[PDB]
Amino acid sequence: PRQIPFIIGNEACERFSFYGMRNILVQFLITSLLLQEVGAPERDAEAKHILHSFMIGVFFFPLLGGWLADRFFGKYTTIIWFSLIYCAGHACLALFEDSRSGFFVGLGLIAFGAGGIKPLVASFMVDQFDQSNKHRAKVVFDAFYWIINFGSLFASLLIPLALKHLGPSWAFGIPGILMFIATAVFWLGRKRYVRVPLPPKDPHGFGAVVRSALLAHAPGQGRPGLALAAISVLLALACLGLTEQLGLVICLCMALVLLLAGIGGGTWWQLERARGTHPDAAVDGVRALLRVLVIFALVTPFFSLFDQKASTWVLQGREMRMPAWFTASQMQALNPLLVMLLIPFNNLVLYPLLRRLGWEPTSLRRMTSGIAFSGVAWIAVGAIQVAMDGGEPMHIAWQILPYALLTFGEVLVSATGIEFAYSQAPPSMKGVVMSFWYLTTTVGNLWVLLSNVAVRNATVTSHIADTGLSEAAFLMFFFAAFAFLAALAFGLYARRYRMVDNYRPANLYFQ
Ligand SMILES: CCCCCCC/C=C/CCCCCC(=O)OC[C@@H](O)CO
Ligand SMILES: CCCCCCC/C=C/CCCCCC(=O)OC[C@@H](O)CO
Ligand SMILES: CCCCCCC/C=C/CCCCCC(=O)OC[C@@H](O)CO
Ligand SMILES: CCCCCCC/C=C/CCCCCC(=O)OC[C@@H](O)CO
Ligand SMILES: CCCCCCC/C=C/CCCCCC(=O)OC[C@@H](O)CO
Ligand SMILES: CCCCCCC/C=C/CCCCCC(=O)OC[C@@H](O)CO
Ligand SMILES: CCCCCCC/C=C\CCCCCC(=O)OC[C@@H](O)CO
Ligand SMILES: CCCCCCC/C=C\CCCCCC(=O)OC[C@@H](O)CO
Ligand SMILES: CCCCCCC/C=C\CCCCCC(=O)OC[C@@H](O)CO
Ligand SMILES: CCCCCCC/C=C\CCCCCC(=O)OC[C@@H](O)CO
Ligand SMILES: CCCCCCC/C=C\CCCCCC(=O)OC[C@@H](O)CO
Ligand SMILES: CCCCCCC/C=C\CCCCCC(=O)OC[C@@H](O)CO
Ligand SMILES: CCCCCCC/C=C\CCCCCC(=O)OC[C@@H](O)CO
Ligand SMILES: CCCCCCC/C=C\CCCCCC(=O)OC[C@@H](O)CO
Ligand SMILES: CCCCCCC/C=C\CCCCCC(=O)OC[C@@H](O)CO
Repeated sequence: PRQIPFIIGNEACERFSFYGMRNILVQFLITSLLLQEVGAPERDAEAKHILHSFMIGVFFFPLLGGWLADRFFGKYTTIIWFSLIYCAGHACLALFEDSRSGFFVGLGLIAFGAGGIKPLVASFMVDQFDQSNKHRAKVVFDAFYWIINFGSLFASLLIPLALKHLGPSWAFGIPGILMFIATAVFWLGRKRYVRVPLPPKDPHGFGAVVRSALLAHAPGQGRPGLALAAISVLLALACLGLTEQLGLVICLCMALVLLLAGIGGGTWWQLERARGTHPDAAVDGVRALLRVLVIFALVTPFFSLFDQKASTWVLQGREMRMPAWFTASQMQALNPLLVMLLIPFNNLVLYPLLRRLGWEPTSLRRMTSGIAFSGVAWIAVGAIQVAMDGGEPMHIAWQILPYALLTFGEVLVSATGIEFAYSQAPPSMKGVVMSFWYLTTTVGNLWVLLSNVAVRNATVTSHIADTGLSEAAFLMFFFAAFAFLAALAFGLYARRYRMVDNYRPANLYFQ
């Protein structure tokens, strides 16, 4: 279709721009006048707080983007308006580089813009193909895989060099211009796009079945699931009262986790009461979605460990030996390079080997192994830190070891997770699966924010100061242990999981 190049152009510029600004954020922040803390470990925590709060927004706002597009404006209009807000955020990073208030408004606008378009770009692309040629979108999804990885790789190698040698106006200015170009290119194909109707309200969709499950009465029982859901709404509201000691972003996230557990768990309790009102394939479909929500919840520590390569690992990298021309942030280029090497290594070498050897590399085995390997990566990061803390000069090339381990974990759990959930949930409920997957990253980033608060406590600080390890080394070993515990909890849940496939072919678009 003649409109597809405008979509490819917009996707390439926006992805390069996103990774470009995100992957220099902590290195820019740590030497800036934008941090209010004065002590070195307090400033590390503050820079992590900003990055991980930004990641929270990026992966939470798809909820708003999808809702506005599906219920009111369609995908084209929603993409355009979120992309312009996105541009305004990039312009704020320019207009307010030396202003804490303006630069944070800029990050807020970028998070909102990037988050809002995220569940829309891929869906709008598929809409461009006629209903009998939907399978041909696979070729474009394959191009998105290469575009995301090459864009992330180049952004990680180039933008930190612009920061180091040219300064912040150039380093944030380049992604800003690319986002303007991404928005302009999307707009240039406007007269050629297919603009499909708003999705019809499904009387047997996820929301309707949850509504019927919670509200339906049963003789001589009552409604304890609705009660649990009501109590979770009250506990979520109580969180807004902890803004003083935890900050608004943590409070809003803890409230989100409470609402997911209470309403989800409450729906699980009374889901059988929907069986009459709904066609069974709808009720079973919601049961399958709730089992997926548990699998996704258990994967959140992987994202706690994964998203810290742009914060905690950069901060470590800065203290390591390197040539004058190199900068710590450039190490982030190893992740997309390793994804591009390891996706075909696992697909063409490792999985076929394992299959021939008798150990079937099932989707749940890959996921358990994936969380465990992210834990192993953090044992390596911590061991590197312990060598650094003991006065040993460590070359930054030592970070290749945890990058390899972590990216191996990513290919095993992150690339598998979404494909696994799609295979188990009804294909008509794919949007719900995706919303829960985005929230998996939001929740993993919350665990990082919570760890920052926990270490700032004078009692925890004294326990750390007595442990012998630095705050960074303690936190690294803590995250490794957290991933190992998560791998164990995931594996025990996976053991009792019954695979019930939908038998509908689907996907290299996981990042
Ligand atoms: C349900 C969760 C929604 C969260 C929305 C988050 C919106 C994104 C914001 C990115 C900018 C982060 C600025 C935070 C910040 O610097 O806080 C001040 C902090 O340094 C004090 O410790
Ligand atoms: C390591 C952190 C794990 C907790 C993450 C919290 C995110 C929220 C998750 C929703 C709660 C689980 C849903 C409960 C539910 O429906 O269970 C059904 C389950 O028993 C099916 O086997
Ligand atoms: C510096 C290049 C980074 C990107 C690496 C991409 C690796 C993907 C290769 C495609 C699948 C293997 C096809 C068979 C083949 O010719 O393998 C040789 C070589 O590509 C193996 O890395
Ligand atoms: C199946 C994959 C297994 C991978 C095993 C490796 C996992 C990590 C182990 C910790 C070693 C981290 C490297 C740090 C190190 O060697 O520092 C000591 C020394 O070199 C300091 O001069
Ligand atoms: C996708 C490409 C990523 C490129 C960066 C990651 C590879 C590691 C680089 C370490 C910093 C540059 C040092 C170059 C150099 O002289 O290397 C020799 C060094 O390995 C000896 O220890
Ligand atoms: C040419 C093939 C390279 C394959 C690399 C990917 C597999 C992972 C390897 C682990 C590398 C460990 C780090 C080695 C390192 O930095 O040594 C320390 C040395 O640079 C000190 O000068
Ligand atoms: C590089 C040279 C080309 C310059 C292109 C200039 C236009 C740039 C960006 C798009 C502006 C969008 C303005 C808002 C708009 O059209 O909204 C329509 C919306 O309300 C309904 O779909
Ligand atoms: C000291 C500077 C603080 C900077 C704070 C940054 C805030 C920036 C952007 C957020 C824009 C408001 C979006 C809120 C909104 O309408 O969300 C509705 C949504 O929660 C419904 O799901
Ligand atoms: C593993 C290969 C990945 C692709 C590499 C793409 C290269 C793009 C950007 C980074 C270039 C950095 C080169 C800087 C450099 O070597 O400077 C040395 C300096 O002393 C001048 O001689
Ligand atoms: C897509 C962006 C294109 C425009 C920007 C291209 C420039 C990229 C990176 C900066 C290169 C370093 C410039 C030379 C320089 O000052 O070297 C540092 C040092 O040798 C002197 O202080
Ligand atoms: C589209 C990709 C290629 C990008 C090429 C470079 C043009 C992009 C952005 C322009 C940024 C200009 C920043 C001007 C500025 O404030 O300079 C002040 C000072 O830093 C001068 O060195
Ligand atoms: C619907 C989303 C709206 C956007 C929300 C954006 C929130 C942005 C910034 C909040 C900054 C909180 C500052 C307070 C804080 O965290 O203080 C540190 C605390 O540990 C007390 O020492
Ligand atoms: C279409 C995109 C714009 C085309 C421009 C691509 C620019 C590619 C690479 C940037 C040059 C990196 C070289 C950095 C370098 O060696 O700096 C000097 C050195 O002494 C300090 O790093
Ligand atoms: C510091 C906490 C350590 C906790 C132990 C971590 C062990 C590492 C990875 C988890 C492996 C999977 C757990 C066992 C499991 O579920 O096995 C089921 C399997 O036998 C079915 O074939
Ligand atoms: C600390 C070293 C970590 C190394 C990687 C972790 C160990 C490797 C594989 C464990 C996979 C357990 C998966 C459990 C699972 O899905 O069981 C379901 C199965 O029993 C259904 O028949």
